[PDB]
Amino acid sequence: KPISIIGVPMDLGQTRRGVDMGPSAMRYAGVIERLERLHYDIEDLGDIPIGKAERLHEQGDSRLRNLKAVAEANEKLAAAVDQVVQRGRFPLVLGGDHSIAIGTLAGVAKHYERLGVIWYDAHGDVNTAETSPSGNIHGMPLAASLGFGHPALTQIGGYSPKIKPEHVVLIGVRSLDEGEKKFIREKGIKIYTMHEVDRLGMTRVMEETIAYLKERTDGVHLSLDLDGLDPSDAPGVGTPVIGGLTYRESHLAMEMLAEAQIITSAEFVEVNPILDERNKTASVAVALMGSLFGEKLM
Amino acid sequence: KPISIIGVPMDLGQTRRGVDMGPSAMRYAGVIERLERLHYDIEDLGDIPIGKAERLHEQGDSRLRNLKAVAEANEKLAAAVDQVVQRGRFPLVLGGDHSIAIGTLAGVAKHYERLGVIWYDAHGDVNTAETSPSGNIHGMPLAASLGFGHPALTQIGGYSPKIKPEHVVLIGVRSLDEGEKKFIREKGIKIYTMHEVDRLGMTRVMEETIAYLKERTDGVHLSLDLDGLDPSDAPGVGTPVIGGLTYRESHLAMEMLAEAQIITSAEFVEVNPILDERNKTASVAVALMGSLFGEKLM
Amino acid sequence: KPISIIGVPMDLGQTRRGVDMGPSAMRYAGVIERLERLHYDIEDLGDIPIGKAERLHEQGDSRLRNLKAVAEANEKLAAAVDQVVQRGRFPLVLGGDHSIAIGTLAGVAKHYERLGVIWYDAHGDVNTAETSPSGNIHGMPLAASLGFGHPALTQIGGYSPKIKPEHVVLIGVRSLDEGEKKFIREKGIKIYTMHEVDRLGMTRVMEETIAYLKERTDGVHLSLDLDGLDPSDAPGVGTPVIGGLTYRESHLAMEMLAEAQIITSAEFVEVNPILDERNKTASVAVALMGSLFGEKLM
Ligand SMILES: NCCC[C@H](N)C(=O)O
Ligand SMILES: NCCC[C@H](N)C(=O)O
Ligand SMILES: NCCC[C@H](N)C(=O)O
Ligand SMILES: [Mn+2]
Ligand SMILES: [Mn+2]
Ligand SMILES: [Mn+2]
Ligand SMILES: [Mn+2]
Ligand SMILES: [Mn+2]
Ligand SMILES: [Mn+2]
Repeated sequence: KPISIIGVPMDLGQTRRGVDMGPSAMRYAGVIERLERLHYDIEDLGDIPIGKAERLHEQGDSRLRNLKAVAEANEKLAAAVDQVVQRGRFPLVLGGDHSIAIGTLAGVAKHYERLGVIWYDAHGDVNTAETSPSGNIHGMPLAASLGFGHPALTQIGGYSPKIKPEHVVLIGVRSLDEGEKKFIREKGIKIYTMHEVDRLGMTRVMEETIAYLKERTDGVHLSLDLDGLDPSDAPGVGTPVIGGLTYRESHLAMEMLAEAQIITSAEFVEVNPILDERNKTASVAVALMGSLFGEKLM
Repeated sequence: KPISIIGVPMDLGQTRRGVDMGPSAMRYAGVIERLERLHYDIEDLGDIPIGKAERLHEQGDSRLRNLKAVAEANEKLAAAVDQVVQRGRFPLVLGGDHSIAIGTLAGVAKHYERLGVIWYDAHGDVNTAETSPSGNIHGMPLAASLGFGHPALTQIGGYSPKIKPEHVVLIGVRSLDEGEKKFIREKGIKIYTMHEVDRLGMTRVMEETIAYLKERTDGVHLSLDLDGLDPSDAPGVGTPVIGGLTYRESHLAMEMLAEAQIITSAEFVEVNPILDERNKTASVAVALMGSLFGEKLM
Repeated sequence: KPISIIGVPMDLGQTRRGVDMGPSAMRYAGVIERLERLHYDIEDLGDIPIGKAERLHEQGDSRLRNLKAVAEANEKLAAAVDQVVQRGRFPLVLGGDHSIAIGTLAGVAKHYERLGVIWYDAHGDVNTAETSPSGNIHGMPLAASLGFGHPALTQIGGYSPKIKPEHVVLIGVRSLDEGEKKFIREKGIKIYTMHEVDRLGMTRVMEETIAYLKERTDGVHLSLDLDGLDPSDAPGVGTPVIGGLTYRESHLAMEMLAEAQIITSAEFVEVNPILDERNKTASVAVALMGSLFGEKLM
């Protein structure tokens, strides 16, 4: 299936500037060339125009920083993504902080009876204005897409929820706020924290993950946050957490998903060139994209 | 069985100068002392005299750079190695780029009904003048040993092929040229790329490898290319490839081979002091040799 | 009946290179011109694409050299010949070593209830992998067509055998392997060695041959190997044998066949320009073809 790249230069979902440079950092890391080599009909639809956020002061919720700019950008993203899917193409969204997942899922989900989600991340991203300790919207996209949160975020695309909790699998988690641990526990979301990764091994985690979703979804969206990898492998992220997944574990995961042929959409987020070591993180993202799309060693 | 060390100061198999210093770097990294401690009768036969290759433009060799010099040095190596085996000693060859495998296997194979080969490397080294993208002979030793390539290389020692495809096991591969992928596929060579190492685990890979060769060979030659380890573990190599085997995985491999008692000859190649970090790579090689030769933690 | 020429530039059936130049040597010798003069609707379908054999050391059995390439080439030939017959034309096949008879007979035989065969040769070509003293497939086409040999050769065309031993007549034989003498003896194949040609005379041998086949077949294929003539008359052959048939004996034979009107298909093989004296052998072939197709002195 032909691919369509959409860049979302977003940084309003959090506070470290530079994550808005992720789309071009990955383009510069050679994402087009990489995918063209795999004989893909790759197309670059450019970037979603993001508006500058109103200053905190006259702005409404500190528990929902930059809500309007974030909500509007995601509206545009949802539309762009919706059209790509309608055109029969695979939407590959490049971020940008994780709050863009709200728009990506808003444009994809409407097209599936039961869309599953693989949330590759160090965080759960299931906070609300009530549970969020930062007010950073990049820490709320999964909950908002599950129908939990401010209507400005939950109603993107004119419908909700975008997905069901039983159709979500979290991988590489190692930093959850108390409210989030409770949310995960109660909504019954499937999750493999680093303990399970260390205990079971990435192979078993991926096998179980793929089998689980394949048995109850009709499309799977890969929401890959680069901070899911160890800061040593992916240094250029705004909210890094030590003791993460390795470069190899990430490739195996992508390779196993490629093989499974279950990934119907994807987004690579949180790449921040301004916090990286010579574009290393964008590079990792591009390599991981290659594996996801079927690149093989043999 | 007594060991005989033969240094092969070869760099004509590729383009990065310095890999000819590999033999002395490893000697300086303490190869003799290491092996003597395991109570071996270790002997150092010095180095094979390598002649400088004539100008590429003057002698015909571009898809086969330095063919004359590489072919003759390997002739000498073949003889030296043949004699060591005849004397009832184990030939431990220190390189030198990987093209020296052509001479080592040329002197060992004639002594075995079915010699097996474990090719520990990031590459397959199964290119021919036709498939080679570089013209570097260090990327052709395995194919040449299997009887595929220029006669100047396939006929070293007055016979061919030195080994059969079904008796070869590649491990750690993560960079194969298209022609090579096809070669491996068609010749039916057993291979464990990094995907299999990540998926199955080094223990499994080594168990399967040892059992496979043990069931159908009468001797096994270990051709260990230091670039099979990750560049962070083995930085001093001319053609590094990221996402490689770890220091520990390599020690386990060597430890399990020692245990199986199947390795009848070996060569440690691609050590280049001029691209290393304080002889780190020669050091890893020496350590790995200690394990191979039975060194144990307990 | 219109004629259709099909060149089969094959030399994989034996070891002397050059016999693949036979088709063009005969064309240059003027085969088209010769036949057009007899007012035939002659058509050249070009040549069958022949692949390059795989390395001898990687081949399955040394008693069946180049089996794959020889088997595949014969598959294409059988198809080409089959179609010619279907179009109501006479297939005239130009070789190429004698292994091509396997393809020719595979395309013709299916169209007859009882196809007879006249094998004009110094050899019997009835060897198998077991009885072959050379491993050369050009020494096995008759046996394989009789259904005896490797399935790769006996099953060309999807059926077997192509002919019955009682419908075969050998002429000019003077070099048979022991296994072959036994085969001919036991399968009860009719044969006129040079002893019979010297004792009875070519006229009697032909009279007897034509009457024998005419009484029990519905079509006769002429498999004329140029080495059936004496090396003085036909020097350009890879496996010459002295004391063969003369130029005149061969013309008489062709003249008596034309008269008999029994030949429904034919092939002229083993012409090798690289072992000839100024295209002398291709020239004899062409002349012989002229007589076969009715050319007369008066
Ligand atoms: N996307 C990262 C979210 C970080 C943190 N758990 C928060 O809610 O602020
Ligand atoms: N020994 C390294 C070889 C690398 C590459 N396949 C080449 O043939 O150039
Ligand atoms: N077509 C020539 C055959 C020669 C010999 N009888 C052989 O089997 O090699
Ligand atoms: Mn996230
Ligand atoms: Mn994260
Ligand atoms: Mn190598
Ligand atoms: Mn290598
Ligand atoms: Mn013959
Ligand atoms: Mn003959």
